[PDB]
Amino acid sequence: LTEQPNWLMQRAQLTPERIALIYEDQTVTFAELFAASKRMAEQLAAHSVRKGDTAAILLQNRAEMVYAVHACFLLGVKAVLLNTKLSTHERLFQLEDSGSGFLLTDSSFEKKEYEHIVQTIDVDELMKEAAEEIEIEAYMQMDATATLMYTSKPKGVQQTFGNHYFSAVSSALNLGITEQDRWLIALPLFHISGLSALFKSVIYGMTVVLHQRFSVSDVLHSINRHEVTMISAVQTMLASLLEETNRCPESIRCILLGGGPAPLPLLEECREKGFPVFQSYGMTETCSQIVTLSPEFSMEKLGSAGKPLFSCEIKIERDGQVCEPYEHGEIMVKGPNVMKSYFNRESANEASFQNGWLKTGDLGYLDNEGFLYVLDRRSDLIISGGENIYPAEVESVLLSHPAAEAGVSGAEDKKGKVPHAYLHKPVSAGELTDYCKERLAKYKIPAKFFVLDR
Amino acid sequence: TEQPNWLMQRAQLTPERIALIYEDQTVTFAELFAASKRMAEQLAAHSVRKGDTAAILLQNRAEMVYAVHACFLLGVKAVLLNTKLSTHERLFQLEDSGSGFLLTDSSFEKKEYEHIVQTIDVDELMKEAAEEIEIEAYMQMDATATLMYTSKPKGVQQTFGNHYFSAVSSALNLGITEQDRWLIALPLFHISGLSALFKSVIYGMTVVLHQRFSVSDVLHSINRHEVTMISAVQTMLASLLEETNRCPESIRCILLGGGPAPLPLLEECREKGFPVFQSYGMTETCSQIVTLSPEFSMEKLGSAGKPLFSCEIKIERDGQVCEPYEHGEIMVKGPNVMKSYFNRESANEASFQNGWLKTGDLGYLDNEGFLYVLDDLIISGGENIYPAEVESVLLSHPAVAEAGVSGAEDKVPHAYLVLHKPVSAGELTDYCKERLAKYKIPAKFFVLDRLPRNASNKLLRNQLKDARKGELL
Ligand SMILES: [Ca+2]
Repeated sequence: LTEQPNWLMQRAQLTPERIALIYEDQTVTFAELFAASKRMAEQLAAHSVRKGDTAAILLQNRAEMVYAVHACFLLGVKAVLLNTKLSTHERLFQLEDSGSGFLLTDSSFEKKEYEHIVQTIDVDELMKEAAEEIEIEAYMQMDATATLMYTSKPKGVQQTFGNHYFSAVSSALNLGITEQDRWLIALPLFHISGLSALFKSVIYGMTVVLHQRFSVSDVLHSINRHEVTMISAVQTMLASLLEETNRCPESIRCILLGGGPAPLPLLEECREKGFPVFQSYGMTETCSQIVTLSPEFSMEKLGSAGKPLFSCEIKIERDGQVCEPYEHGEIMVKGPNVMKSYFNRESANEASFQNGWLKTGDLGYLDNEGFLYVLDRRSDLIISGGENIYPAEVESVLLSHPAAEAGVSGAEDKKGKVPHAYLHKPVSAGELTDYCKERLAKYKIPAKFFVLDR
Repeated sequence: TEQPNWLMQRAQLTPERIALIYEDQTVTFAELFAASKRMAEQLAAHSVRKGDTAAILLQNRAEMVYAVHACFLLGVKAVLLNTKLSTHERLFQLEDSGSGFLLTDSSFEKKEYEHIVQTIDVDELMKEAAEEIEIEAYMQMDATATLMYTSKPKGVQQTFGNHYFSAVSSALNLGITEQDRWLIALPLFHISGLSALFKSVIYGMTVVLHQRFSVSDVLHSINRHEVTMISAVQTMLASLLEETNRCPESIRCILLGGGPAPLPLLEECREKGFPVFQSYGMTETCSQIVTLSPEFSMEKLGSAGKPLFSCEIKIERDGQVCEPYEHGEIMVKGPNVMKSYFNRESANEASFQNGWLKTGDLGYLDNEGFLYVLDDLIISGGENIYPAEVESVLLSHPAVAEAGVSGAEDKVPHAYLVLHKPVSAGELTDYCKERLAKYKIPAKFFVLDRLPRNASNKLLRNQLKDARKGELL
């Protein structure tokens, strides 16, 4: 159990003419995908890219981005997926820290700004080059780093082939899988939600319908035209889908919702329109979701992330002791999808792992049936009169008020700390206080309110 | 390295889903966990401990499912015994497996094993009070979960990892949905039946369990319980065909065991709408390792299909890979392939080659990568030598009354003869040289008083070497 046949290679052998990828006006079969990825690997090799090297990728959602990721695997190269939305400065830090020798990008980015720290390669230019055929890496080592993905000083998450494989399988056991399934991705492939779908695609033999960005009209048209059954969304995406439909598209059986709990109004709308929304919890460190909540529980387990996927585990601890149901503590996770360690962060690794468990940095609790409730980041915790104040919970309450457009709460000095709130239309301190008192324990109610422009 | 115990986690995730339907009684995953934990507690009370080995001798019933899971929860290796085996065969496997216990019921004669093992009656056992224990919450992926004997029989060590990957790989191949229900009417002590129990807890899928195959009872069950998958052997399938005009409409997959099936069976299945997935695998692979979709059944006669995901097959002769349609030894590799035979280092050394397992069958691939299994006995060579062809030539000699040939390492053929009259090795060699390709000529000649044959009078070539004598020099 140390190595597997390269997923794309085996998938192309098993079902060569099934569709791997739909992008714009293009359909790519698994045979075509393997061929394109092998070709690109040959071209990279001609640019002196070698087994054991590290290559970064800076691209928008494109077919070529999918080729490049798979080409890296076929060469035995670690792929560093870079966030397009960061500053060049931040990008340079990750290039240095990751030890990347190469940057795979295109002319829509400022290539010259990177040419001093890595060999910068334009993918469109590269694909037109001649190159000698090579022998590809026909096996994936399960414990080898496949991708490196930075947190947000950022830490590089080492995601192994094993991690990605077990994420895909556990998700399949949770959601079910059939030959008719097709997954629509309109979020960035450099984030683990999008990236993981590429791996599900070759492992399941499942088509990915790839969009460069989210446009609700384009997505609805694509769902109907390309028989989409699954889709990953954030809340603003789900809100727009709901707004533009009379009912859920008949083919959609799973909407995988990231970005935390859905508000009750949104879930009630999903119920009426038949949107099968799976809420979830996960992170870069767990190679996408590790906990999910089925649609049938969405009303009765309001605010819950759900239960762990098969093979994965969660627990709640406080000072190294395990908590009772409903008792608050740090969320810790364990499973074959969980990262082994951060790249070159000895102290971070030492602090983050306890006996094969990863500490998430999140606080939460389990109910008597084992459903997870995520409360806030441990680091944002505010202590008032010995009681815990979770700013995120207070901010969420305030945000649910029609008019607050934005909200942040911080600890203010007092004699030990009290919550202050920093916030569409005018509203009195009295009205806000009444509102919060209904929804929050007395010590969590903001002592003072401030209105700002942003 | 480790996973949470599958039944424990399944009971935590979906407690109210139905795990087992047996004689129309329903058992939820939560109930299955409770029963298995209680049985484990009752077993510990009878001095069963982590690291022990316990044999199970039962017909299909809910209690047999409890017994397998109870063993896992105690950290006990489970030996699943073929109930059709004779008393002496059972005795051999109990001793060879290192079993300390035998879990059975009053339908078997437990007393005749008590000189080898402590015997436990499962029905008496389940009535008993017993102190609660802490179960083994984790399954070690590399640890032996079950021991299952081949047809000397060899004990196949099947790890938790093996069973897990077999289950996951089959799901990737066949698909899985919350509506699926899998009917099992063949023995749970065979790997096809046993593997359904692990699919059950890992997928969270209902198994409809029959004590035995009765065709009318199985048809009624398929209709009543909306069965979508079923495991069968050829005799089973033939009976289903005879009792229907069209396949029951809920069935989406009939997983047929035992390798490629005969054309007339396949043709009638197609006509009647039976979706037969052919397959090939073994105890050593923890169930199927290749499968063939129904739409290929008539067009790829003799094929068992393509490898499950993560799994590999190759055709080899003398370490050389074979071209398409070229015959060679079928060899397999994957996370579902067994650890090793238990306490049988000779068989391990003979069966494995650079990490691949030799199946002992010959086959070939077509152009599209589909595996065909040939219906033997032969030696290579590195060409082919049918011992029967060499034996036929030797037999035709006037001084030779009987001949047997087997492979030896000098890989060459050796001959074993019963003679009417004396004849020299030189003469026999030349006699063969005139009638046979040069790599088919026996390198050594032995003169025996008789040749070993089985009850059907077939020559047992594997026994010739040990019987060697009267070498012609
Ligand atoms: Ca003769």
